[PDB]
Parts: sequence; C-alpha cells; structure tokens
Amino acid sequence: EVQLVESGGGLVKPGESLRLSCAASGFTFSDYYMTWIRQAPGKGLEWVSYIRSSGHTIYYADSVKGRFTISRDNAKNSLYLQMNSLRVEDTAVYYCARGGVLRFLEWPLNAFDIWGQGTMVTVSSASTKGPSVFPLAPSSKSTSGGTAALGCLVKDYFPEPVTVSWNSGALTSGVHTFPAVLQSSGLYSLSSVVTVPSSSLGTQTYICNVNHKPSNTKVDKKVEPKSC
Amino acid sequence: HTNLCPFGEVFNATRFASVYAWNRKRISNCVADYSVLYNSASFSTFKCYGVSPTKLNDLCFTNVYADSFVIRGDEVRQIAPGQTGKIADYNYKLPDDFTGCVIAWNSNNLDSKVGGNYNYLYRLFRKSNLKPFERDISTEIYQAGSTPCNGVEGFNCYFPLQSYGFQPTNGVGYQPYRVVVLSFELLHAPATVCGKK
Amino acid sequence: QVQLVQSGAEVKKPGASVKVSCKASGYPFTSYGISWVRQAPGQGLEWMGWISTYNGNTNYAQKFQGRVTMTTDTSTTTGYMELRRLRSDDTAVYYCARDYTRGAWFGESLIGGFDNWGQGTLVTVSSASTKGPSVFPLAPSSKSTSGGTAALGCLVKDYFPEPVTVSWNSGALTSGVHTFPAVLQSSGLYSLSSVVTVPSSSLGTQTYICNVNHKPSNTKVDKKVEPKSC
Amino acid sequence: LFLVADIQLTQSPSSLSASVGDRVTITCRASQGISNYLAWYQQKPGKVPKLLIYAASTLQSGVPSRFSGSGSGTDFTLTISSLQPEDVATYYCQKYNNALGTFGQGTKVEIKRTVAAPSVFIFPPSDEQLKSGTASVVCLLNNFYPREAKVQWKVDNALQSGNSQESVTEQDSKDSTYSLSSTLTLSKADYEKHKVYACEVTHQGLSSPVTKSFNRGE
Amino acid sequence: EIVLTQSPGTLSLSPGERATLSCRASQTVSSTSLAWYQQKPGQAPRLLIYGASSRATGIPDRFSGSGSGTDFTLTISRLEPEDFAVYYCQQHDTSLTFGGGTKVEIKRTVAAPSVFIFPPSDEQLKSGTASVVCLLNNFYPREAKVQWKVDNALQSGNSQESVTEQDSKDSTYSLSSTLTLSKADYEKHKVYACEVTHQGLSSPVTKSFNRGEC
Ligand SMILES: *[C@@H]1O[C@H](CO[C@@H]2O[C@@H](C)[C@@H](O)[C@@H](O)[C@@H]2O)[C@@H](O[C@@H]2O[C@H](CO)[C@@H](O[C@@H]3O[C@H](CO[C@H]4O[C@H](CO)[C@@H](O)[C@H](O)[C@@H]4O)[C@@H](O)[C@H](O[C@H]4O[C@H](CO)[C@@H](O)[C@H](O)[C@@H]4O)[C@@H]3O)[C@H](O)[C@H]2NC(C)=O)[C@H](O)[C@H]1NC(C)=O
Ligand SMILES: N[C@@H](CCC(=O)O)C(=O)O
Ligand SMILES: [Cl-]
Ligand SMILES: [Cl-]
Ligand SMILES: [Cl-]
Ligand SMILES: [Cl-]
Ligand SMILES: [Cl-]
Repeated sequence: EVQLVESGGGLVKPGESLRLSCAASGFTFSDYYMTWIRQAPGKGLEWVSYIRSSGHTIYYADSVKGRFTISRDNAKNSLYLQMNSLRVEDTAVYYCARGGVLRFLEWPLNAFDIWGQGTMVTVSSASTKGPSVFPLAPSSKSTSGGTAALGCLVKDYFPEPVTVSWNSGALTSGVHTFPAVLQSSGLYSLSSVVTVPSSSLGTQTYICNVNHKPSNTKVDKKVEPKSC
Repeated sequence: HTNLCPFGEVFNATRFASVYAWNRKRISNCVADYSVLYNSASFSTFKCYGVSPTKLNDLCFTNVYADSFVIRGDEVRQIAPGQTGKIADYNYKLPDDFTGCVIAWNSNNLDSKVGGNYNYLYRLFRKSNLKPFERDISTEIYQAGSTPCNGVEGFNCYFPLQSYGFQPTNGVGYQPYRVVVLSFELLHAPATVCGKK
Repeated sequence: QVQLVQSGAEVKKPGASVKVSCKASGYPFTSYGISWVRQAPGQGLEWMGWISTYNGNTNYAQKFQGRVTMTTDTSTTTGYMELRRLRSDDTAVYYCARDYTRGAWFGESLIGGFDNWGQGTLVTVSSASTKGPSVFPLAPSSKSTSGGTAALGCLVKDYFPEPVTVSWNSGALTSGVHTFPAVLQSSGLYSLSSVVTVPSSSLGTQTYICNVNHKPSNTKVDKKVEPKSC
Repeated sequence: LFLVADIQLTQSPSSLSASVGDRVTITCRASQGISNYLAWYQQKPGKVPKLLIYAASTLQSGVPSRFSGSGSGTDFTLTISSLQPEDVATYYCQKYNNALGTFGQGTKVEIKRTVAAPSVFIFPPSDEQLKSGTASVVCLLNNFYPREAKVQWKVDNALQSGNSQESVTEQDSKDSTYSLSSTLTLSKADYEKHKVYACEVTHQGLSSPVTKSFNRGE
Repeated sequence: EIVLTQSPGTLSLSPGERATLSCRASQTVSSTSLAWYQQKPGQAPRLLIYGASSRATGIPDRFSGSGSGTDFTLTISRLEPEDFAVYYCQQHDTSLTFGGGTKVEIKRTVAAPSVFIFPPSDEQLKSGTASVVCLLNNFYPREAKVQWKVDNALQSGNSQESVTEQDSKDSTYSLSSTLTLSKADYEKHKVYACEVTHQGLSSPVTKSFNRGEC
C-alpha cells in the first residue's frame, strides 16, 4: 500500500527542539524527492523544505532557514525534519509529501500525489492537561415524532487536538464535532453532538470516544437519558 | 636517501575518490620500485604513454604524481590522451602529449553495495570541457535553459553530479574500476625520484 | 625473512613507566608503520596505537591517550612504546607488529592488517617483590578410587613473579601429567599445582619427585611425594 | 544559495459562494512562467489536502470528471463544471517548476442554498461536572442556513452577556447547512442561585424567536 | 566506536569438519578494512585474512572470508589439528578495534571427570596456612562446577580454580580448585569435601576427607 506515515508531533517549549519522522511504504522511496509542508491554525498551506532523491540538494523556506534540518535515510525508508530553536509561530500541522522521480533531462510532472496524514506541533510555554468529558444528556421532553440530540462536552484540555468518535466509529451519520474554543483559562473546550431518533433512546446505547494523545488520555463516556 | 616510494598506499588504499574529485598524491625523494607494478597480475589495464615500463626502472624524474579515482568499465577507455566522453570532457582529462601510465582494475568486490553504492559520483553537466589535469569539484546548479536558476534545482536547472549505480549484479561495463594515473615530470630541477641501482 | 624481536619481560611497581623496544629486519623500515597490541592474561587483543616510521605521526587508542608515547629510530630499524603511570590493571603481554592498515607516508587507511608480529613482552605491574615458591606435596589418598588410578602432585605456592617450571622425575615422567596455569592470589603472589595420574599399584614400587624451578629467585626445589603418615 | 527578490502565486477570488450546479472558476496567477508545473488541491476543513489536478490539466485518478484544469506559463484556472454539495472546501494551487513547491493563498468555496431553520436543543450541566464546582450549559443549533444566527442566554429572564462562547461548524458536505454550539459557563454556586435556564435563538428561517428552556431539578 | 562481537564463543568440531565463524559490527563497515587473525596457545597472533576476503601470504587454501555491511564470516573448509585455536575479528574503518575472539575446540565424546581431593600437607600446616585441593581430571566438555563444603557448609570466596588447555592426545580438560583457609580456621572443622557437577555425571560426585583420617 503506497502511503506515508508521520510521527513525532507534540508539545514543545519555545527554543527547544523536536524531530519529525515520515515512513514510506509501497514505493521506491529513494527514487523520489521529499518535501515538508506545514499549515498553521486557520492559515494556508506553506512549503517548508525539500530534499533531493539522495540528499545532495536541500532547500528551506526563509521562515525556517538555519533552524530546521531535513534529512532522509533511504535504507530505513524514512524522511526526517529536525526542528531546532522552535518558535510559537512554528505551531502547525506538518505534512510530508513525495515529489516526483528525477530522471535524465526531465523535471517530473507526476509529483505531490501522496502525502502523510499530518502531525501536530505546538510550541508554547503552557503545560499539558487532559480533558474532562461530561455528557450532554438527551432531552427528557424530546418528541413523539423523533429526532433528539445528545452529545459530549470535552472541557479544559491543552494542547490541541482531541479526537472524538461515537460508538467506536459505528455512529457517524448526523454527528457534529465542533471546532475547539480557547477559554480564558488558556484551556480548550470542545463539544460533539449527534441527532438520533427519539424511539432509539430506550433501545440504543450511545458512547462518545474522546482521545487526547498529548496527555495520554482516552475516555469513553456513556451518554444516556437522565434518571426520570 | 633510501626510502621506497609509497606506491603501496596509493594502490592498496581502502577508499578512492570520485572521478570528479580525483585525488592527487605527490611522490618525491624516494627510490621508485616499478617492478611491483608491471609484475603484479592484479591489473586489468596497464598502458604507458611517452615511456616504456621496462625502461622505467633506469630513469630519473623530478616528481611523480599519482592520481587515483573510480569510474565504470566502459569509461576506462577514456583515461588516455585524445579521448572524448563524459569523463574525459567533464571529469579527468589527460593531455595530448601525456607521458605516463594508466593502471586500472575491477573493484566490484569493494565498491558495490547490495542496494547500490551511491558514494561514487561523476560530473554530468559542464559549460566547457576540462583542460588537461584540471579538477572541478563545484556543485553549482547547471543552467540548461534561458531562464536563470538562482542556484535552485528544477526544470532546466540540473544538479551537475551523477551517482554511479554500482551493484554487484551489474554488467562488467557498469561495475566499478579503480584507476591510478602515474604522470612523470622532468623539470629543470634536481631529480628526486629515480629507480634502483 | 621479516622478523620482529622485542625487549625482555619487565616487572614494574604501580606508578612506574616501562619502555618496550621492537627491532625489525628483512623489509624496508620506512615503508611500513608499527602498531602495538596488548593482551591481558586470559583476555583478548587490545589495540594501543600506531606510529609512522616515515614522519613519526601517531594516533593512540583513547584509553591510553595521555599515558602512552610511541617513537621510532630509523637508524636502528627499532620502534619504541612507552606506557607511563603503570597500574596493576596494565599487566599484560605487549605485542609489536608490522602495520598495513595506515600508510606511513600519507596516513590514510590501507587494505591490510598486522603481519609479522613480535614474540611479545610480558610486563608485570605489582608491588610484590621477588619471592621463591614453597612446594608442598599433594599426597596420594589411601582412600581408593574405583578405576584403580591414583592421583598425586605438588602445590607450588606463593611465588613472584612468573614463571615457574615443574617437571616430574627429572623429566622421565610426562604421561598423565597436568601442570595447571598459575593463579594470582589476593596476596599478590602466584600459586600453581601440578598433578599426575598413575596406576595405584605403582605407589608401592615407584618414587615420584617433582622438580620445581623458579629462575627469578634462583630457586630450585625437588620434593618427594609419598602417601600420608600417621 | 537561495535568496531572490522567487515566483509568487496569486489566487483569485479569495472567497466565493455559489449554488449547486453552477460553474465555478478559480484563477491562479504566477509572477513568472512555470510552464505547466502547477497542481490544484482540495482541502476540507481539518483534513489532508487532496490532489485534484497536476501538470496544469491532468486529472488525478479518482477525482470526479467535473473538475478540470487549464493553463500554461502564468495563467491557470481550476474549473468545477457543475458545483456539488460535497465540493465545499478551500482550494489551493501549488507550483512545482523547481524545488520550491510554493502554494497560493487558497480559495474558499461556499455553497448558497435555500434557507433552513435550526433545530434548537438545550443541555443542562452534567451531575459529574457539578461535583467539580463549575456548570456548563449548552445550546445546540442544528442544521441551519445561512450562517448568520444569534443566541441569547437568559437566566431567570435575565439576559446574559460575557459568560458564553460559541463555535460554528463548516458547511456540511451533504446538505450544505451549518451548526452552532454555545456554552454558557457559571460557577456551581451561581448555577444553584437560579431556576429557569433558556437560550433564545433568532434566525432568518424562524418567523419568531425559538426558546428552549429547562428548570434546575427536572 | 565500532564494536565487533564474534559468535559463537566456542566452536566444538572434529577434524575434517567445516568451521564457520562470524563477527557482527555495531555499525556498517567497509569490507576493505576487515581482518581475521589466529592465535595458537602461547604464540603471537598471525594474520589470516585482510580486506574481508583476501588471503594473507602463506595461509593455506582452507581459510576464506566473506561478508559485508555488518555481518562478516570466516570459514575453514576442512578442519585440521593445527587449526584449533582462537580467532580474532578486526576492523579499522573508524579507529581500530578487535573482536571478542572465537575459540575452535576439538569435539569428542562426553567424559565424566575423575575427582580427587588432597588435604593440606603437614609441611604447609606448620606455616599457618591450609590449602585443600580438588582435582577434576580428563573430562569433556569444559563446563564443570566445583562446590566446596566444609561440614556441609557451602564455601564461597575462599577458592580459586584453573583449567588446562585441551590435551593434545585425548582432547580432554582438567581443572584444579584450591580452597584456602588459615590453620586456625582449618582446625575448626571436620569434614572437607568438594562436589563436582558435570554433564558426564548422572548425579553430582562428592569426594571428601576427615581432618582425623590416616
Ligand atoms: C598491495 O598488497 C598486496 C598484498 O600485500 C600483502 O598483504 C598485506 C596485508 C601486507 O602484509 C603486505 O606486506 C603483503 O605483501 C601486494 O601483493 C604482494 O606483492 C608482493 C610483491 O611486492 C608479493 O611478495 C612475494 O611473494 C612471494 C610468494 O608469492 C608466490 O606464491 C603465491 C601462492 O599463491 C602466488 O599467489 C604469488 O603470485 C607468488 O607466485 C614470496 O616468496 C616473496 O618473498 C620472497 O622474496 C622477498 C624479496 O623479494 C624476500 O624478502 C622474502 O623474505 C622472500 O624470500 C615476495 O614476498 C606478495 O606475494 C603479494 N601478496 C599477495 C597477497 O598478492 C601488492 O604488491 C601491494 N601493492 C603495492 C602497490 O604495493
Ligand atoms: N543551496 C543550499 C541551501 C539553500 C537554501 O538556503 O535553502 C543547499 O542546497 O545545500
Ligand atoms: Cl541526491
Ligand atoms: Cl522559483
Ligand atoms: Cl508556500
Ligand atoms: Cl511564498
Ligand atoms: Cl594437559
């Protein structure tokens, strides 16, 4: 399976160093030139770095020259981005993308067709904190026709992100996981809701699966009508 | 003086330089025992220009230069005066009046890796041909088109060095070969490199 | 014929220094470098350093940087290795070999190894002083063994330095003899046992005498081994 | 060596709203010639960018045929022949004539649809959270259009201000609607000082404001 | 710092058999800078192979080297009596290091040791020191455990042992364990024994004496 799997994202204090990894599978990794591409929150895509098929040419965006270092291990089928002297504005989701196959007298037109899943890098002085997961219980009134609403409150966590799934992925239709909001405490808060038939509230179990990898926090919270 | 010229550590050296960055060793003030060379059967190529190997033991010179590098089999024929090709034009050129010897042997058992030895390089693009005994180790981005490159590799902007494959399974023409080029100079100066008595 | 001969064994006290020599012959001295290898008793080989006989350049092992100094006298085709601030940790046999791993002229790695080694130089580092051994008898037991074979021997205890030589019946008895390697006791003195297995019936007709010789102390001892008395 | 003052990409328009079936045209302008080394990406919110076109005009496998690319040199246009609900995203162009794979600023594609009134729900704070000393009341506005909506919190008919935050999803990929979550935060002491909690939602799709309420204890 | 680890520690083979010994490198090392040495007991080491595969002058055709990257092997086509020694793997890619060494021993059938015990001589006892000696004679393989017991009390830290080389004739080993006490300590106890456990023994063999036994 042709893919790129990233790793190494996490929370770092300004000035420290962090190293990202990109593992290639399903293709001759040594034939392609690789790139790192990041995206700050609420901003566009930014090209970061480029390394040649075997690393004899390297290029960096001006915002990262002197602090970032790209490298590859063709034997390990891996791509690396060594990030030193990190800054707050370096906070972004980082992607690796495979370019094209350098051939004789031809710059490749087939490029950038395979990316990693992304990894989140947060540069801040604040410390990690796991979230509290509270249920948003369905209405006791509800309706005789149907269509009720239930959800989960993922409150007071840092840093981003948290991932929310319902019924271990078996409930996806009608789910809305809202963008996190930064509370005045410096902590994030996020809600995820789903609309289901009211006739299902007595027959169907609903569980939200909140995951916060930065703090190693996994919580499965049962959401049920209240005792009345 | 009675020290032997260090021909051993030029031929029997572990690592050789890539042909684009060919290594030159200067040999002076020693007794040159050329017998070990033309009597060793390890060499696939042994051709002498401007002088006879037999008549070499009884001949003095001011300096002897040992240039060593690695190329592939079908390129060995370019290490000779009056040749053309990528190596002769862009990497290592001998003058038309070359007075020396060229020695080469197959080093596939040393310079090949199971995944391809990508340490040996040669220059693929250059705006002009090298003068004799010239050395070009620059890695400037080659501008092949009208648009300037600004030192950034890309379309019509080539990295000038190419990596040899060098896999153990390659055909003989593409297997690595180690080359030693002995050039003898006789300047109007005291002769420091002679043969035996 | 290429040949390297080193200096003789030396006994040193902790803190002292030892300068071991190595004289080579039969080949161009300048063309090769000299490498030095160490071997502690019962241990493997340990690289010490390398010197060019052409320009004197030396790189040593990190373990010995600041204690070892290697030199070369080309007029005598002789190489020298000096180890300062000797420790009991340094008791070992010091070897010398003709080097073909780094060129003497340009100092670059070569396709080759160490050939034509020297015989070796044993350097013993301790505060002990020269002492001859005491030879005690390992008397054959009257408590019998099923196979009909008796064992007797000599205990060669508390000598320094090495070595001792043990023979039986002035060299007439060699079959069935086992002279064990010396062990260094916590006293700093060595100790060694030499035993022989003989037919138990020979105990009543044959005399067994071990001959212990310790040249460092001018000690020659012969001891008769006979059954235990009451 | 790398400092020149590099080819810049200018995307136009910045943002656009259209209707299902309309033809959408996004422009990418290169400050200097980049031959046909241009690519077009679709990026749904918080997702990996998906390659649509490369080589200026070549469609990537699996991409619907209603996408098409054209241009060479400095003018490039991405074209969605018939806009579809699941095309709501931001679109970027990327040059790759050399090692500097620079991007454009991106073009956000919105979808105009018919007006939809929100389904309004209110959620009391959980009993587990009340043990912690803080009460969070949530008002959910589900599947409405357009995005303009006002949530008014009332605590014992006292209109609240300054103690709530809200968040809005992006356009749904199927019905092109929005959803809104408003969280009213109080202390446990302040929460038990009042009875009736309600949020009043005003929206174009509502002829009159809708109020969903609960009494503390029921 | 490149580390070479040879495997196995000891090769038990008989003459005529084929012997393959290997050393692994902590990092990748060029084949040109690898060398093999042989060391017979009591002699200086000699060069066998250089450049991983090239044979040194005078070495017979039975030796051969191969390998690359990190796994290099030394092979001996048909073993001979003079081939049983210790072999060392050596590299000078970066700096210069040696391998731990591999010993090739002569394999033979299992042989249980003959155990004998020797009380301290009256001559030595007059000096104030008592040495008890336990002899394990002509056994194979080399692995043997000696356990001193004084009045059924297991002794530890007061004994040293020493082992001979393989006998040139029967390829067996012999072991000598020397227990040391003071004359005072020696006279405080009656039964002195050593217990030998070995592969050739179905059950541990114990040889003992009493301080008052004539
Ligand atoms: C590069 O190194 C090559 C190998 O070097 C050897 O190994 C390294 C690790 C070092 O230890 C180095 O010191 C070693 O020499 C080297 O090739 C060597 O070249 C020399 C000549 O320069 C050869 O020496 C002579 O060898 C004969 C015996 O060889 C015969 O038998 C074998 C059997 O297979 C055949 O294969 C050979 O082709 C021959 O037929 C010796 O008898 C002779 O010694 C006698 O003569 C000298 C005086 O000349 C006396 O001093 C001696 O005491 C003897 O009386 C020579 O020594 C050597 O065989 C050869 N080795 C190998 C493995 O090929 C090469 O020359 C080096 N390159 C350079 C440029 O220096
Ligand atoms: N030209 C440098 C780096 C260029 C840059 O600053 O990005 C190189 O290829 O190594
Ligand atoms: Cl490269
Ligand atoms: Cl550009
Ligand atoms: Cl960019
Ligand atoms: Cl830019
Ligand atoms: Cl023996």
